[PDB]
Amino acid sequence: APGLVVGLNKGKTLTKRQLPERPSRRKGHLSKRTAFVRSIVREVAGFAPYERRVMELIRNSQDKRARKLAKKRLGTLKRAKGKIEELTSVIQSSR
Amino acid sequence: PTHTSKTRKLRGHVSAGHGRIGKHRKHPGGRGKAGGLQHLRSHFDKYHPGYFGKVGMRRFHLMKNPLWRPTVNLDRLWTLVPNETREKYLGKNTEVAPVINVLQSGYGKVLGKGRLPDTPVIIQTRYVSRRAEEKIKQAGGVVELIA
Amino acid sequence: AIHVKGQLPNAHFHKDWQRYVKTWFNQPGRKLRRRQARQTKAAKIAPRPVEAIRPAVKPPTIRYNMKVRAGRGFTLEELKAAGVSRRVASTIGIPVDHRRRNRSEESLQRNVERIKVYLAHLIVFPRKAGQPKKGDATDVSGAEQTDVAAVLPITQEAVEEAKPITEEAKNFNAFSTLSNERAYARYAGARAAFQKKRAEEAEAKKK
RNA sequence: GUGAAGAGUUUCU
RNA sequence: UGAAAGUGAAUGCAGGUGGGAACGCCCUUGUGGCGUGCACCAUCGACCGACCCGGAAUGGAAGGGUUUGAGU
RNA sequence: UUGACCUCAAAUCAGGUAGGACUACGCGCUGAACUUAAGCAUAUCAAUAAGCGCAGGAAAAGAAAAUAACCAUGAUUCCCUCAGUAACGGCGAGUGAAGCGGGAAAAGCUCAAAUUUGAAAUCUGGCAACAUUUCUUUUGUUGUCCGAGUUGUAAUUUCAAGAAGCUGCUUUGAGUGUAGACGAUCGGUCUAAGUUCCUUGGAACAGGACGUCAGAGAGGGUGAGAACCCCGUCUUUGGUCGAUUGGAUAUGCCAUAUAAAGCGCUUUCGAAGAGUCGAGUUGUUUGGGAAUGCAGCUCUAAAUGGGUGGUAAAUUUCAUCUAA
Ligand SMILES: [Mg+2]
Ligand SMILES: [Mg+2]
Ligand SMILES: [Mg+2]
Ligand SMILES: [Mg+2]
Ligand SMILES: [Mg+2]
Ligand SMILES: [Mg+2]
Ligand SMILES: [Mg+2]
Ligand SMILES: [Mg+2]
Ligand SMILES: [Mg+2]
Ligand SMILES: [Mg+2]
Ligand SMILES: [Mg+2]
Ligand SMILES: [Mg+2]
Repeated sequence: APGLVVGLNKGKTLTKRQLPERPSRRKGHLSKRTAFVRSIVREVAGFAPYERRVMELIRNSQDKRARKLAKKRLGTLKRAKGKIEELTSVIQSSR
Repeated sequence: PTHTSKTRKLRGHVSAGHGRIGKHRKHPGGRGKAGGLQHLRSHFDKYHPGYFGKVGMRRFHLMKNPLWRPTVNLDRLWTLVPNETREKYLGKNTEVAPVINVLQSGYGKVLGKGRLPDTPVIIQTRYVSRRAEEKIKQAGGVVELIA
Repeated sequence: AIHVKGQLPNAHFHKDWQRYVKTWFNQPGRKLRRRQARQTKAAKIAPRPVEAIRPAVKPPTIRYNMKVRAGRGFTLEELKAAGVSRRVASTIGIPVDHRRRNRSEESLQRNVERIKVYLAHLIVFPRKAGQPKKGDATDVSGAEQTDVAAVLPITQEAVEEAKPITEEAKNFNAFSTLSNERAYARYAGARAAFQKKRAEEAEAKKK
């Protein structure tokens, strides 16, 4: 933190301090009640047809095909990788 | 004012200065600056070379504040300080040397044009040119960098 | 057509611009209206100050971060450290900014000092006239409408007029440091990617 | 949408 | 100045040469000689940026160039 | 057979409500061409004219799914600046924003997601009584009964938090008439002064002489240029009315005031909006450039997730915000 305007830790050096918790940044955390509700809903509702197709490709060890299908179904690759991991946990949960 | 205008002088002169042959028609070579590549080329190529075409990179969403860096030369450095400070240090021998914070005078870089008197001074700046720093050090002063 | 000396013309007057010409013949009228509104408001809220006290904050970007200006309102931490509840702050003319935070002790201490000076100059009238309560004042007789800027101005940061030149400063190389620091930031990524190749591809040497 | 045969974990007539 | 990342203006009396306003001095009555030389123009350099060089991980310091810039 | 519930009808049922007009300004939809490009199709004119829907005294916008990249800022709107700039463009003609900075004004909040469950604590309507009034024209209160409502009306909370428990703290809303004044104002006036003389003239309001007032010599009227003839102009109080706890000892008193908030240690917690976001594609639009906004269709989410960070992609960090 040299106190210059160039380099890695540039800028004026002041006395740093801990910013307080902003509860809005808690968003995205999984509450235990919400997890319970989602497990019940997953029991009542089944799996979407594309989810079954992806799980089948996962069960046949066609890992690239599952990734291509999940990305094609959901849009982005990032959502696909999260979905494939979630469906992989489901598959192993049944085993 | 209208009383001194050339229009007043042309009353009674039939063509109002615009000729009997060629006249003052509506736009006879087109509107605005249209035609720089075709019938206005001899003007554009003579008085505005470089007008047509592209040069260089685009930069999307330019924001000029991070680029802000007005400059001051060495020959103006002592003018940034009050008259009382100049009288106290300039030309004298003192244990302390004056501090010239160029940023609070509205400058981001100190450049090297000109010369300095032979008194020590501390120059606080975000940036400094190499030759500016050498001349400050020869005068016995120093550059201290700030943010 | 173009044949005269000077800049090639640029005038943006190809729409029906005369339809939307805005004149300023009401400029002195607006100025009088606004002054009269201020006078009307001042007499209505008296003896409260016409302007609420504001925090001092540093403007963003390198162009203005050397300056100081009024901000919107005091942070929750600043009000906490000055002993003012956020629900009470508004009732006595102290604005609350829930969005701004204190990333440094300097911002916090500067504004906590502004609040403390405000509270020390503040005369809170009792809710029921003639029955003073906690946090109120018992000398309300000399209460008048005063400017907050007269008591708590926004002050710019001062300077060191002069100081000794140390041997450390004399050995400092400002230009070389600026060049080196810029180069170090520039090639940090290549250095990091190199370090991966320095310690990972060598792992096969073990086996 | 719901059912039956056929084709070299599947969807085609 | 460069497309840009960037870098950023004194060898010297802030240079030399020629013409030159104004002023001063010598003649000796000429359209004179001598000394400073403003403005301006032409011209030889220096300095900053770009570019082209050799050139002893990162920086480009000294050395250069027929060049180049709406520069000093 | 009846009754309950659900769904669906009918009535000149009891009580309401909408339409039409005004369109300067305001919020949307739809949508040209003339024109400029010296022709012309993209472009421009123009997200304009015409067409259609919908408001108010303003409207819209608005308390960040915002900036930034700083020592950081902090709802919205408007002005100056940014800036004829970044950018778009048969890169032609042309077009063209934003963050910071200064200023005007400033104000902050409400829900849905929670078990009140030792008590639907909530609401509308009818009827009756009692008050109230810009007002017999207005606006409520209580009681009672019936409806609504558990397929959820109230109460604590809305992420800035917060709730439940551990432990320690102080205590507040309404009528009468004074003075100070203040909105419509007034029996509306204390508010000043030449209509003397001479000449001209039909007429003096003209010229002359002699005076006057002036906080009034603005303007208008009157038989011609009138401060003093008339209305006014200028200056300055006293009769009402109503808002009249708005301020004061707001006194003098109503009797609001017995149970609700503030911080304070410790915990375990902390529900947070879906055919939506996002992706593709088509059309349109924008300064927005391998999509700025909008819309159709296809696919269609998640939980430290999700959005943004102005060059498409994969990965890893960081910052910032918290949509539907
Ligand atoms: Mg003619
Ligand atoms: Mg001809
Ligand atoms: Mg044409
Ligand atoms: Mg034509
Ligand atoms: Mg034609
Ligand atoms: Mg129209
Ligand atoms: Mg109306
Ligand atoms: Mg509104
Ligand atoms: Mg919020
Ligand atoms: Mg346009
Ligand atoms: Mg939300
Ligand atoms: Mg359209």
